[PDB]
Amino acid sequence: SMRTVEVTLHKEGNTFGFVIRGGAHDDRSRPVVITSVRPGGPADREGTIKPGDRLLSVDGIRLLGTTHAEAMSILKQCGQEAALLIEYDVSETAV
Repeated sequence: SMRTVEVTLHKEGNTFGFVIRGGAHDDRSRPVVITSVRPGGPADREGTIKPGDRLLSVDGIRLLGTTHAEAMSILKQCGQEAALLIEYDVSETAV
């Protein structure tokens, strides 16, 4: 079911290795969604994020109401180790 997952990534060359679309606008505004993951990059190597995942927050900064440019700047300016909260249909089982 739709659940939020925390992914910690370590930037390289000040990049996470993924592409985002979306963001807020005076006219109501679309969620921030990951559109591509770069092979060999930090996101690829951590392995969780996939195209179509929603990006909810970056270090506890919620990307509700942030413009595309603000979301990009948030991603650019956060520490090398960053906690990203994403949302997708998660399969989870106690074993």
